[PDB]
Amino acid sequence: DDLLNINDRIKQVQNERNELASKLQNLKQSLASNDTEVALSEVIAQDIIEVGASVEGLEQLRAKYGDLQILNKLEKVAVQQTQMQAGVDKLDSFERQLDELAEQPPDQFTLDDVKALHSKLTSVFATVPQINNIDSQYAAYNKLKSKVTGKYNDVIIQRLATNWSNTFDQKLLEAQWDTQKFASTSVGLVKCLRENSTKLYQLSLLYLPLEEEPVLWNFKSLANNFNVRFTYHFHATSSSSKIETYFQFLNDYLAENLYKCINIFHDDCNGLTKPVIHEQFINYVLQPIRDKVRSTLFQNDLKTLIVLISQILATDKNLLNSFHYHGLGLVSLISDEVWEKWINYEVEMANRQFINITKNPEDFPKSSQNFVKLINKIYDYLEPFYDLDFDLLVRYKLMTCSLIFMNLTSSYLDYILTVDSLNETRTKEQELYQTMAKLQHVNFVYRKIKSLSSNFIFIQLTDIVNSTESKKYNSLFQNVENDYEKAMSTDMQNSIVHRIQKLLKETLRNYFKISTWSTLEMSPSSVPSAELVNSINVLRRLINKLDSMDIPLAISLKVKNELLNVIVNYFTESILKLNKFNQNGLNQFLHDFKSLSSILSLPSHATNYKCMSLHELVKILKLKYDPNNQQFLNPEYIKTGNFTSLKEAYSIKYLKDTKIQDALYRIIYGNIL
Repeated sequence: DDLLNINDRIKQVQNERNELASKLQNLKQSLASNDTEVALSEVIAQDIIEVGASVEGLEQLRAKYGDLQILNKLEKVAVQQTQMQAGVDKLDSFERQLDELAEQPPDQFTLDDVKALHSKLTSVFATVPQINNIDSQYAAYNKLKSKVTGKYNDVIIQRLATNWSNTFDQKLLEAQWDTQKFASTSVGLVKCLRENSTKLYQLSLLYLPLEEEPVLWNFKSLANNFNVRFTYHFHATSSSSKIETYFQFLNDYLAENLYKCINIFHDDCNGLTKPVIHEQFINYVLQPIRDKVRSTLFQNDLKTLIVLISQILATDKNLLNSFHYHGLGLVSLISDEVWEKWINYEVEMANRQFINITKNPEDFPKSSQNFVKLINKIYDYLEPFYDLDFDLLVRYKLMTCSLIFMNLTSSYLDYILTVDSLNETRTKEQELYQTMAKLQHVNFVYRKIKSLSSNFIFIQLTDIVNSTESKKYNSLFQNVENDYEKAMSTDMQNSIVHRIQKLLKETLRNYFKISTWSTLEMSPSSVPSAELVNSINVLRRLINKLDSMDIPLAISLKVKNELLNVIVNYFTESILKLNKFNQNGLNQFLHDFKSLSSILSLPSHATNYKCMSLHELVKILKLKYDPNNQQFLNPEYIKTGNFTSLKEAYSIKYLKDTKIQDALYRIIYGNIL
């Protein structure tokens, strides 16, 4: 029955004995290891284990076995716990005292009574030494500290403050101090007044901020008369056109009271400096306004949100210069969540507009213009934002970049890479021009970005991003700038080249069929082969279009160069290699070649490898018409493979040896009549 229980407790004890046993062994082994000094015995180790969590204990274990470097490493840890636990004990005794004072009505307290409580609470906080042992028994103490601090500010600082603040703004209404009806000559009042603002100001400062700024009740009261008047007069909801009326009453109110206050309540000896009052008074007089706006805001449209924010910004810079107030403008009225809604609604606005200027093929020809115009419009709008200095909303400044300018920009590169404004039916040439047009479009928007990146606003936002995450970007536009660069440098540039090559090939159909090459005898004003005339016209035409496009110089040149190589390959393989030539025809060739390739209009005396090699090749072929050197035409020399006599003789610097041999061979085998 109960013996079953007893049978079990026996088994328990037999186990618990073993646990405590081996746990005590593993421990002794730990005190050994953590003892680099090697001064521990068995008896001492045991004594440590008997009285080794108490500071008083460890101390006596020093009165005995001297100053062991392991006892220290324990006592430090010991004292650090005995206090932290002493802290929690004090806090708890305080929570209680508060809980009971939460009953005592706010009138029965004195500035002192509060002062005492504040000293006593900071005194407790000072007991506990700040240690950085990740989540020690610390986390517990910390939660408690925070909790009692909370109660202290609520039940003591706030209750008392609201109360005295009310009693104090009653005297401020009666004394109607912010009007000419004020008995400034009384002098007895003036003292009672500032003595009250001070008494309240100092109580305000007894607020203890929570670990991981304070409300100035004396100022809440001073701005109350303005507040009563302001709320009554502006009864109806806050309108867009109304915000201006607010600041008007504000200016007038301040321009007539700002200094009355500065003089009536300044009590320097107690911290109430004139700059302070000048500063704070405006801060608190702005509150009743911040609330009207704040109120009307969220209880209003999204379309209005965008309007009401710019206006807030606008109106705020206006105050910055008016009374040169450095404090919080109305800027702070805009909640962190209200901002997030803005950027969203601002982004959707950008994308809406982007579409409107790119939704149809009719829009394509002026898209670059219109896109930069859109990018401008958006930045002008964001100018007031950006202008603001308090870094809190710096997170939204970076968003503004990425989700608007950056998206829109690459969103444009995408528009350009996937569009077609041409009719269902079209000509190869119309397509080439569209490509060239796209290159011009892309390069225009590319410049604008590059320009935009030299805007102080972004040079700094970048520095921020760069220090913030230890990276070294050249700009926040750097990626989209690479996107564009590549698009222009490969995608389009090659497209231009391939398309032109396609067009060119078509026009050479008849020039490829010429047979004359072996029978003509250039009888002297020469003219290019008749069948090459159309090719020259088209190419002249195509390149004129290219030179009229605002394309970067490096690309205009790569295209022209690539084309030159292509043209050279054509004449070398499709004409030279598949036909028999004779003195006269061999020059008609070079004339035709030059007549066509000189249209690319590359820089003069600028070397093109392939092009040079072609000339050198046509020269070595004329060796059949050169008596002074018709030595190099002996089968034995060709097969030899060493051409250093020829190279030097004909100044051949480009034609590779392999091609030089085939050249000769082409002569010897009679391909050159």
